[PDB]
Amino acid sequence: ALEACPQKRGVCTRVYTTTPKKPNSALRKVCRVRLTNGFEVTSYIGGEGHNLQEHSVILIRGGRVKDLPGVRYHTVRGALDCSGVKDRKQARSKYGVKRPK
Amino acid sequence: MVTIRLARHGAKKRPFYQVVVADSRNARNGRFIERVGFFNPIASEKEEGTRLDLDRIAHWVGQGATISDRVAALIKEV
Amino acid sequence: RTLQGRVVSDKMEKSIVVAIERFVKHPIYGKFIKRTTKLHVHDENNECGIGDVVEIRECRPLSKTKSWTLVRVVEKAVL
Amino acid sequence: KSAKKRAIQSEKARKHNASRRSMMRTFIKKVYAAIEAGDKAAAQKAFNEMQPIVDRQAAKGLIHKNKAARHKANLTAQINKLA
RNA sequence: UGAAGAGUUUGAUCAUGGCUCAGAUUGAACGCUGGCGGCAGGCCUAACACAUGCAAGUCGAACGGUCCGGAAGAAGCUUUCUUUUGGACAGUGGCGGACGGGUGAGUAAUGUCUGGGAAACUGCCUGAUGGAGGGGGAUAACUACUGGAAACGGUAGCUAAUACCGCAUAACGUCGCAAGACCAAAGAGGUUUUCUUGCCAUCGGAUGUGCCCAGAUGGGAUUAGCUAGUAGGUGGGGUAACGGCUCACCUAGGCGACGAUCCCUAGCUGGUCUGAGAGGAUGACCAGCCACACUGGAACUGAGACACGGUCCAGACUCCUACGGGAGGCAGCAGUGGGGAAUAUUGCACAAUGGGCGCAAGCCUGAUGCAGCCAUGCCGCGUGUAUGAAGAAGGCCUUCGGGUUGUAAAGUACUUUCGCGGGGAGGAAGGGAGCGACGAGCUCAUUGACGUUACCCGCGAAGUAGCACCGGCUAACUCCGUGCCAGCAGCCGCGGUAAUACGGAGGGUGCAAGCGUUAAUCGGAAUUACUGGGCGUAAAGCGCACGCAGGCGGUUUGUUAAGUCAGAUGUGAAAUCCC
Repeated sequence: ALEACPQKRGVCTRVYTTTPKKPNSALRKVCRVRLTNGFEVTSYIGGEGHNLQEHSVILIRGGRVKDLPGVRYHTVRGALDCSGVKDRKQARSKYGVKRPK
Repeated sequence: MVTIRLARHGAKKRPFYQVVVADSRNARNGRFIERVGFFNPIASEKEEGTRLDLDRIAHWVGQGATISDRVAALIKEV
Repeated sequence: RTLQGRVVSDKMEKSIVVAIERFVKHPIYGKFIKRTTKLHVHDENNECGIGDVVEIRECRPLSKTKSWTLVRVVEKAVL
Repeated sequence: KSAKKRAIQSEKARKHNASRRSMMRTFIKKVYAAIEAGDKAAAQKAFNEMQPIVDRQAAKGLIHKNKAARHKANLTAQINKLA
């Protein structure tokens, strides 16, 4: 976070997929982000589906992914272009998903 | 200019003025030179409304200490 | 103020430098520490010489560096 | 009021004290010059025209106390010498 | 009256070691979840750029006109016009803007902190002494004319003061020698021969400051020799004053491992938080000090600003413009836009308290006193409180026996919200008027919230509710689906047909809008350990000799007694820490 700030914005450079380590196997969704801090780190994309393109621009939280060595940050869904998960009945507090009527 | 006015301890539902001799420059509730008594507008806390302590102020009076209009009234009441 | 020191130099005229030393405890450890200071005392009579442990008292600043003057000589010599 | 009035006076004010000190350094040098030459009479007489003028400047905010007494002491100290 | 940590390196154990977890705080926020009420609080990100309004005036007991208002005249009425008078705007004249308010960039330095010293100053105010005689001179307003689009400016004429200047008296003060000479000063107003306001000179007081000194004040030497006015002397210049502060001459020193110089960072402090203490971190609200207002530099006038609404010069920007030339700069209040995860009414008002000016009347005062928006926090009520059937439904859990939610899951009443009506606080009384010399003092009246909130009284409807989590640490369970499949995970791990850690459902725990979560600060770590530690094998003794500084060092006596110790006194910044 550099300035030790809770959150930091950044423009995505590429929204590619990565595979877990030895004990796991899947297609975890990540994306390189150029935070305003001047650093280009990779953040994980929580949820079963996102809508992040090339000019996504999403706020970074900060969390290490035991599966993906390097991804020490998590994306905050529900802020900016990062649309919250759809039909999220459970984790709405996270991923940012308004309670259906 | 050394003046003798009232120092408002003023608090939500607690009006108490402290007739003190201090410099005119200093704030109303700043560092004072020496207290000579007190004043209770409502006189509810204690029966003794005010305690001028004549002899005390009698010293500053003439030393160059001037008393305000309001305080003068309380002081005159002795 | 009276200070005691040594005459480590008598090169200048009417001006002698006295090396005063003191012992103070460390603000943290507390152990005694040695600290000295050079003071240019006045000596119009050029009486005091090198090796003389004289007394120093505060007087009218004869100059910018000299604000002290010779009072009395404790001993005779100890280079 | 007119913030300019206080501006013009201050400027013209310096113009005054400027001429006053002029007479000072003009006659003070004259006295010293006379003393240096040896002329006693003409000198002292010229000294009695510098003492007042410098004292009069003290009456106002021209030379003030201190600096005024200084010049008087120095002048009289430079005349009793070369004389 | 003061001290209980845990998880993770092994197949297992001990030792070492780093990381990590719950605590308090922060001028916040995003994600999803909303009722109310008191109190408190709000751009911690771009000193980024800013629309609009506001942020200092006040005096006619200084002087001529205009505007507004009243009264009395010449007149039969009207027009017109005359005199007197109140307020004030324009001008002239006096005082004030360097107080208050905002911000923290810059800054390591007696800048600040603590105690002293003196080569000093101090408007208004207070005490004491003395005095105020005669005279002369100048510039506006106004009047006339001309130039310009405007700002604004040029010329000619008249004129006054508590505006300037020359001479006396000297209480005194200053200067040489030693124990002599020189140098001051404006009235006005009235209940006017009596006071009031003010002035000139001197001493002192009060208060506020300039300057100097001892000690203390972050990180790095992969920053070490550095320095020419640079160190000292004489004389001079300069200033309110000491000082190479500045100049000439002479001398040639001065400083450094008790680390100068250089570089980096940060307003500082009191304090705040934490801790048994020591100590660590921080210093945001409030109080003191310092520094800074378009960027940079400088000077003047003054008691004091080298001075936001003062001035001069350099640079950039925005706006106006018949482009000739001008007007500004909210890191002042509110507010806008941008940025950002993000932080509000371009609201109301002066009576109170306090401040500036005035004799007073009185005027000014978004300083401030309140309201509004946002649960951001805290206090008495988030998803309810109390009441309630051996309990026939529904939601939840289940060993399918049962159990649980038990206003019913219906209702009803509620703490009593909300809402409506009335009264309406100060937790402060004057201004004014009457008595008194509109002085002291006494008496009386008006004005209530801030150009109506709080609280009290009356009336009165029940009047939303959701999120996180349930393998262990973490308090809280199984069935079904899927099946190393999909997925969970801070660490140890779990899932290959019984998975409480995957998705769903019933049930349960937490929060009771907080609780979780994210970020930031402190200790536990006796893992720098002064109190609390180690170096044969775990990280760790220099290969040896010798030797400088330094540290330490036998015994006896005397003086000094600087260190050390003791009594008294001054300061102990204030605030706080502690009680």
